[PDB]
Amino acid sequence: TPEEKLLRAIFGEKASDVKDSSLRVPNGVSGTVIDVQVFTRDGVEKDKRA
Amino acid sequence: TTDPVRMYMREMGTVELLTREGEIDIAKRIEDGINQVQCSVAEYPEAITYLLEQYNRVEAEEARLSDLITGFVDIDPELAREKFAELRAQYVVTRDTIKHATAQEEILKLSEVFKQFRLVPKQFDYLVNSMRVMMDRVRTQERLIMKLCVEQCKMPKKNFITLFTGNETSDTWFNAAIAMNKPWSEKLHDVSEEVHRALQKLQQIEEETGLTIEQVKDINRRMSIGEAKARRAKKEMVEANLRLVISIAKKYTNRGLQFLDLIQEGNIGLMKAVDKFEYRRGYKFSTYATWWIRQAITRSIADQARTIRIPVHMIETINKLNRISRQMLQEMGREPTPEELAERMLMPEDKIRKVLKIAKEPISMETPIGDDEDSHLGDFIEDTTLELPLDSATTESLRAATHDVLAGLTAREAKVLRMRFGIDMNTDYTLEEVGKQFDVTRERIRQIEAKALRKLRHPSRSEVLRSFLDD
DNA sequence: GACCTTCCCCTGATGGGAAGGTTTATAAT
DNA sequence: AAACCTTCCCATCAGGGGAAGGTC
Repeated sequence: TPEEKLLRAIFGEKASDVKDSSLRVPNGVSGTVIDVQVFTRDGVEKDKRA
Repeated sequence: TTDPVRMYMREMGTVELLTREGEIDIAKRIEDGINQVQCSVAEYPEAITYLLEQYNRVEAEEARLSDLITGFVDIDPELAREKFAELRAQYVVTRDTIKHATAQEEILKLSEVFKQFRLVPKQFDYLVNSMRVMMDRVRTQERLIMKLCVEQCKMPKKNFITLFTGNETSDTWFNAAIAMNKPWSEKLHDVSEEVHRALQKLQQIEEETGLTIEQVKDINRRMSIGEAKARRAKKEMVEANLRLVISIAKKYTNRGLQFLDLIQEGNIGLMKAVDKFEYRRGYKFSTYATWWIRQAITRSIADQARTIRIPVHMIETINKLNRISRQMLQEMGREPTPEELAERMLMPEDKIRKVLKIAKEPISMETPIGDDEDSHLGDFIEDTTLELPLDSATTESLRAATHDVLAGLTAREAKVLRMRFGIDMNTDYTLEEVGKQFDVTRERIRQIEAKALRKLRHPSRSEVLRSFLDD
């Protein structure tokens, strides 16, 4: 909306073209990570942690 | 029973089958009817004038040679040059000799060379429609000239047919009924303009179709009989071999398509295979009809199966990929590798993954979710369109914050900001757009904007707005 | 200073390609 | 399912022109 465009012009805060997915812990329970697995599709090169 | 599949499954047990006799017996009837309708065109000068225009344009790069003729009853490209001047042996012997006594027994030999050129059905149907339009044109004038005298002047129909039957060309019949002194005679001078000029579109046809108004009726009079014969034969043909369509259609059970849909889409191909079949070749009809039936079922499936329609080609390719993966289960032991079918197929490698990625089917929203409860898939479906109210409140708050802040600046900067941005206004404006009605243009506004955005960049006047940014 | 060679933007061509359409002949109920 | 073929829509390539740059 134009009101937001005025903000983007005032404080120079450009908007990202990306949304957010972010697997975040379910609210109500708090624990410790004990296992992390990574399954990458064939072909697509693996990342660092992979 | 009730189901409408029973009405059909026992609607074919009436017309007995036809083998070895039926086929060749009624195919001759089909051809004997089309022969009656074919010679109806043999005497139609408009057909000659229309054939010349579409003939000379073939040598001028518009229409293909094999696109206007299926052959001659008389694949040889040399059989053409020998039948384009030998048929004119009667062309100019009856046309310019009307100057019409001996031009009555020399019309058959001119039309005989017109039944040795099999035209493609595409133009043949245009010819049939040409005779139909000519009949309707001629007839419009009769249904005009009739109701202008009977329904208006109150004359007996018989006194109309008696004076009209035989002439149908000139006005020698109309102006002759004026001396009858009958009660309708005194009412013939008023309609002397809707009947006299009516022949301008009727009599003129004679000089176009080179034939009397009455002969134009004779031709179609017999042509209708011929086409009726053809219809009455082909319906019986398809009724007889109907069971074959079901025999073929029962090979597609779970094809995303009901049974009757398949048998019907196959009956369509049955009709198509009938219309383009010649009993002369000897080859039985069961061999030929099967091709069109089975194809009109397969392609139909490819068109009505998926809720998301897919071009035919893709269906073929996907089914081939499935086949290769099938015939290799026993080879690899379990199943082939992803990049294996890339070589076994003619297509390249990377297209496999996309072709398989789009091959998904939609799941009915009514598919019961786990726990087997009445809960369905359509109950867990969210709505990611409506923005949550927690943001709508922020919008209604920023509106007021920006309003107060902008009302804190100068008047010029205020309107300039509400202009360059679509603030409380329909459709923001560009640079010279603002300068158009602000009396100084092209850089005035470029300075005003920066000055105002800087007077707001400064704190003590941005805290309110600055809080709205959180990153 | 012209003359020749050079550097960029519209017309319209026209190569490539996805999407469709028409036939297919042993018989086949 | 394969085989040959027409229409349309693509996102791109020789070719033209309006000037443009640089020198015997």
